[PDB]
Amino acid sequence: EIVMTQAAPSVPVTPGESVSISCRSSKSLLHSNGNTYLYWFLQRPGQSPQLLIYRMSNLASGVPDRFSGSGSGTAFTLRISRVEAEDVGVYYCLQHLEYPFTFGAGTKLELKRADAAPTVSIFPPSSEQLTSGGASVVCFLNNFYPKDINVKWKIDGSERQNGVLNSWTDQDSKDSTYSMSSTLTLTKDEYERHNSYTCEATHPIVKSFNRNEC
Amino acid sequence: VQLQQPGAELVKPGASVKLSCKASGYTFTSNWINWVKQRPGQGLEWIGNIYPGSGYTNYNERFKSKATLTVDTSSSTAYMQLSSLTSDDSAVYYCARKHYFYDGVVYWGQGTLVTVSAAKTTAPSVYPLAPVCSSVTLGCLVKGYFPEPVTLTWNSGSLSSGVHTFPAVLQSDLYTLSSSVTVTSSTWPSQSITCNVAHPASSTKVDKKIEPRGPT
Repeated sequence: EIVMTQAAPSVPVTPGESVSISCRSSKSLLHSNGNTYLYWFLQRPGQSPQLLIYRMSNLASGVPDRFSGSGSGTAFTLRISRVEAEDVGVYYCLQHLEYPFTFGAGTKLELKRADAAPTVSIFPPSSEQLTSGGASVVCFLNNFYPKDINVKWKIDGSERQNGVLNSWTDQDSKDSTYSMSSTLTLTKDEYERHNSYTCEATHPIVKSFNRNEC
Repeated sequence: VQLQQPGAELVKPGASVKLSCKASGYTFTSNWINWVKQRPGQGLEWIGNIYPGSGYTNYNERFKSKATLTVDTSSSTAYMQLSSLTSDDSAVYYCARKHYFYDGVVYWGQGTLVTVSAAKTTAPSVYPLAPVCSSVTLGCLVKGYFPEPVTLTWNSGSLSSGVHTFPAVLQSDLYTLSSSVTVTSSTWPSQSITCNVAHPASSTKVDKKIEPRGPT
């Protein structure tokens, strides 16, 4: 098969500036008829791929003029001028010269912005859950930048490390921030044997509650 | 809209599954239907294509025998049968087709997430999360379901700007997902806010209204 290589896993860009994404093929994609059979797609998280450029330089329908494409027979470039927050996602090249069609590994576009501390909110178990014999305490660390962040839990003053599961969102398409959710799960009996629960975010911001304080 | 695919299929290892892709409109017999694989968090891989009017097929050698493409022109539906399934076959499978006249338009189905496992389907338990007893943040915990995915909304789609729905996490062979929504302090509890969760795999839909916590 024709091998498609995208050597950069990701590329950073400041909003308002231009960025170039590269791709190369193992064989020339220029056909005897004068056309070069290279395509570019964008895929946003949780969405199907969307066509951006066809036959190396033609702009697909519904795509803004900020996108353009160029290249030789084996080296191609997707250019995005005046980058917007909504442009976040993974960009893929594909060859349509011969079967089987093949895709490059994709390059993730990462937007830069000013540092932002997280907005933190903690949530005691719902009483409906306690009936199941389990108890999950949830803490949201929302809209922060950069992406790396740490979370620490404490029960009755002591750090607790076991029973914690974390999940992170992809970069926000409106404000270019990141978010994270951390969940500490204990048995109902253990939850009831303690009273102070604390969520600490170090990017330290602390949020806490006492179980019987209602 | 243009290509309709089911959200999920739960299949046992070693068994087979037939995936459907129903196309709208009149030109089903004149456009190639393509199939693409995408493992969770990974890249895209082209499986093969079929021309509905003639049944002619082009298969990527890597999928020979694993995938069989067919069509029913009488109901404008394309099918992909995947055989002798293994864990490496768990992935999202898309169908796609070019526009009859224009080369600059490609339509894609939403993708079907195939999960290969011996486990049974389990519906989620959905819990409303009100604040501890400016703005206010509320949450919704969707716990202990199998397989993925679930579709969660707030006020049936009327609240969306301040929402963060997180990737699900697998633990003890069941999935759990959480979502937060942040609004102005005068918005709630003054006005009703409800978490809506659908889990098609178990044919379930539940709505949970968020209520201020009480002395209970």
